[PDB]
Amino acid sequence: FGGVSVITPGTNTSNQVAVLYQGVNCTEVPNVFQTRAGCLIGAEYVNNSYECDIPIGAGICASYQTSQSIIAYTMSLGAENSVACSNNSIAIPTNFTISVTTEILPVSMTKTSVDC
Amino acid sequence: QDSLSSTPSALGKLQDVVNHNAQALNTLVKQLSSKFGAISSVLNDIFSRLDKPEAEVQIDRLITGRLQSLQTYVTQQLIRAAEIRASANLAATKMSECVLGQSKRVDFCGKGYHLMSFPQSAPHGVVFLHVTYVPAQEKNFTTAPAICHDGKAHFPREGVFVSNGTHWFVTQRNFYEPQIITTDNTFVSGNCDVVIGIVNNTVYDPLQPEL
Amino acid sequence: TMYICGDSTECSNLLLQYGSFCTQLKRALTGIAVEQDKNTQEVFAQVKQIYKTPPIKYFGGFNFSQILPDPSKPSKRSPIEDLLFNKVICAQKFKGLTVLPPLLTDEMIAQYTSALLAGTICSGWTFGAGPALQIPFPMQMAYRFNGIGVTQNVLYENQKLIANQFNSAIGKIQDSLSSTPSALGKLQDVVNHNAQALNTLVKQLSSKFGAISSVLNDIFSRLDKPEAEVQIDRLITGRLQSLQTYVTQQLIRAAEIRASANLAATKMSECVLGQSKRVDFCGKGYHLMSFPQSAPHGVVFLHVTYVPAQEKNFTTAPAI
Ligand SMILES: *[C@@H]1O[C@H](CO)[C@@H](O)[C@H](O)[C@H]1NC(C)=O
Ligand SMILES: *[C@@H]1O[C@H](CO)[C@@H](O)[C@H](O)[C@H]1NC(C)=O
Ligand SMILES: *[C@@H]1O[C@H](CO)[C@@H](O)[C@H](O)[C@H]1NC(C)=O
Ligand SMILES: *[C@@H]1O[C@H](CO)[C@@H](O)[C@H](O)[C@H]1NC(C)=O
Ligand SMILES: *[C@@H]1O[C@H](CO)[C@@H](O)[C@H](O)[C@H]1NC(C)=O
Ligand SMILES: *[C@@H]1O[C@H](CO)[C@@H](O)[C@H](O)[C@H]1NC(C)=O
Ligand SMILES: *[C@@H]1O[C@H](CO)[C@@H](O)[C@H](O)[C@H]1NC(C)=O
Ligand SMILES: *[C@@H]1O[C@H](CO)[C@@H](O)[C@H](O)[C@H]1NC(C)=O
Ligand SMILES: *[C@@H]1O[C@H](CO)[C@@H](O)[C@H](O)[C@H]1NC(C)=O
Ligand SMILES: *[C@@H]1O[C@H](CO)[C@@H](O)[C@H](O)[C@H]1NC(C)=O
Repeated sequence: FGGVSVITPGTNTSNQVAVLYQGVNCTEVPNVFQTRAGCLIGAEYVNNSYECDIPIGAGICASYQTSQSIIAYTMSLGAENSVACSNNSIAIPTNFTISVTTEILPVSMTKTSVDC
Repeated sequence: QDSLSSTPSALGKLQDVVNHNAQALNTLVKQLSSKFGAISSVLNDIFSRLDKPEAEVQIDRLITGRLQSLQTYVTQQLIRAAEIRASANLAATKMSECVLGQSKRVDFCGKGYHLMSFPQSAPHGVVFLHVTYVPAQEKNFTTAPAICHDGKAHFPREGVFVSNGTHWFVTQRNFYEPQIITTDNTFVSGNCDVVIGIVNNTVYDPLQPEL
Repeated sequence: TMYICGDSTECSNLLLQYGSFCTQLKRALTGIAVEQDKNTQEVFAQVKQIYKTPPIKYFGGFNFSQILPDPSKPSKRSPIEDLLFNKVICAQKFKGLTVLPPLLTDEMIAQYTSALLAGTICSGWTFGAGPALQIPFPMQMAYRFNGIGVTQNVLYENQKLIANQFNSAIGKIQDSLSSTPSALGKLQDVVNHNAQALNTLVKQLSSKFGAISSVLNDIFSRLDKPEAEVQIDRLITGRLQSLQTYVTQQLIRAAEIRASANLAATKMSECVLGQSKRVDFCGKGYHLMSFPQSAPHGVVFLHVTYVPAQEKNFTTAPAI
């Protein structure tokens, strides 16, 4: 036994779905991919790497991608880069930019009252 | 303005507050249709159909079920109230430290070096605009911890020693702007024999060309 | 439904008369589960660039071999991390109580930690505010000394002493943790408290709550309907109430953990990606630098501080 979850893009874009059988083995349930979260059926697993869209678990996320289908992949953690590490040289900025970012915070709720 | 317009999800935190309270009230109303073991969800039907000694018992079931629904609602509101109080406390802190001053706390008032912030009003909350300074276009220079001159170790007062390739200069760390190494931009402490990586370079004395 | 009624049809039908409580219970637990991934997101994923650790672990006399990944280990954890992980289900599953996996696995968390360490050592705190700007380690320290009101010449003329004091101070960390079982009790407690909550919830199924029997099928087989309904009603009320209690406690605990995660995220930003001027915020003494380490269900910070010693009495005056 186990839970059954439906993975889907918004219905404003597509009506395609994929079904995850949580903690279930793909040979127990009866594009079939076995993950630690259970058996994922309907999504095509690829060896590419993207930013996480609809998270499944254990490093696996699903997304609706280009013709169009639902795919599964291991999520990217960030851009791969490398930092210079010399003992006799220093990097110094010759220019700069000014950036503006936004931050949004809740302050209050709707006030209610109940006549018991 | 374009960022907020093109990405509606930006204000999801404010919408979530509205949605959670709206759901809580709708759920509470729907519970009235429950029977909780009673023959009917309607109080009048129980009293009209059954005699006192039985009618009261099934009414007791409806009263208990409805009291527990109200208690559930209140408990959830108390927990959510705590979540909002914490958010409001943070918003008030940011107002004081980001808007009414300049912050030296990393990533507290946006990404990069904080210059200033501006508040904006919003439904059930506050929006901050954070203005920050970001370094760009860095270049590699050769460096040294000190300059050796007249047997003495010279250290920079407010900067770093660099070599554009052959000449030595002293500059500020956050923006390349090379200056001649003199005796009013360095200080002297110790000899040249205890500084690892020290290099030889003449330090200019602005008084001697005049005398 | 499974928890309360098991596979009993009569109960499953009766349960529908008590409203939407089962839906509300799922609503609350789902919200918590999602938040637990967000809490991890906020603490470790503070860098959009994943950096590779340097080829060397020894910089200007400073030995970082205890905090950087050890390539001889299959898990590629650092000596200290491996220690932290080493010190710190069917019975529950069969009752409808299951466990969901984290989105970020241990390997992924380790990669975030390595990127932060690589940045801290090779580029100081420039990678936190902007681009990673390389600097010689001894010069990074010189600036950190200026930041605490000590002239940089003090570092350069005492580089050997400082490097030695640092290296010794780090070695003592692994020994202190190894010899102090209670050191990670703070993370142990979270695990234990949640385990107890599930075990309590399961045991409550054996309670009768005034009913003739704790087993639903041992009631319908013996009692006439109107009599069984009374005994079953008691069991449903007791079991549903137990679920409500469980969820309430989980919501309260979640609030405490969220607050801790927020503090950890703040310290990452202010202790690791910069130098703090807040007293006793990044350890006792004058803060110089900090290094993150991975741990089970949490994060461990190593705080490096400057401490004055051997004071002498002098006569003073406000002016000459
Ligand atoms: C649905 O998609 C259309 C574009 O075809 C877009 O204009 C509209 O805003 C979308 N509505 C929602 C709710 O996403
Ligand atoms: C699923 O079934 C396959 C085939 O028997 C087995 O090798 C694999 O370990 C199973 N996985 C789980 C989680 O049961
Ligand atoms: C990913 O690459 C491995 C080889 O390392 C291969 O066996 C596997 O089938 C590939 N999976 C996909 C979806 O391409
Ligand atoms: C700095 O960048 C600006 C563009 O934002 C450019 O116009 C300016 O010439 C650049 N200055 C230098 C020294 O590169
Ligand atoms: C500075 O040196 C590093 C390491 O060799 C190199 O990757 C980087 O591109 C260089 N930057 C410039 C402007 O030369
Ligand atoms: C470095 O600066 C000196 C200033 O005297 C100049 O003469 C020299 O050409 C510069 N070298 C380079 C590579 O720009
Ligand atoms: C810098 O590193 C090189 C090895 O790549 C070494 O030969 C040199 O002596 C080091 N410089 C200092 C000041 O330690
Ligand atoms: C500086 O000059 C002294 C002689 O006074 C010499 O011994 C030393 O090696 C020189 N150092 C450098 C970096 O040229
Ligand atoms: C760094 O310390 C380790 C012991 O923890 C030691 O084995 C290693 O040799 C040291 N590195 C250097 C360069 O001495
Ligand atoms: C400094 O003088 C005080 C008394 O005024 C004394 O208690 C303290 O121990 C002395 N400390 C040193 C280092 O002499």
